[PDB]
Amino acid sequence: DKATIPSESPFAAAEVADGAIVVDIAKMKYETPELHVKVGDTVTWINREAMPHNVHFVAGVLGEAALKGPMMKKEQAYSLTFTEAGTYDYHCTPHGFMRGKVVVE
Ligand SMILES: [Cu+2]
Ligand code: NA
Ligand code: NA
Repeated sequence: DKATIPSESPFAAAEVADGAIVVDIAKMKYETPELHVKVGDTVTWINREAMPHNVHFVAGVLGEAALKGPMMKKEQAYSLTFTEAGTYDYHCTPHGFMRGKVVVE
């Protein structure tokens, strides 16, 4: 696999340390749609609105299987640690027009 999952379930935004790497989700967009990190970094999505969203990497991207994150309600967070260099696309399962990508170097 190319990523591990710190928490299978969504968790409180407030637990995210200031300075952590964060992709915000507001107004039906991933607010940082092309994110550059380094191998080993933890990326955290935080949902800033009431419409639930997730991040969804299709089969083959982060591993054999799809990685379909849990739906996040308002002020909930979800994280993935990227363990291998490359570029990984993802979208929001119910909102397929919402697309982003992580570039791991
Ligand atoms: Cu969504
Ligand atoms: Na995947
Ligand atoms: Na997580």
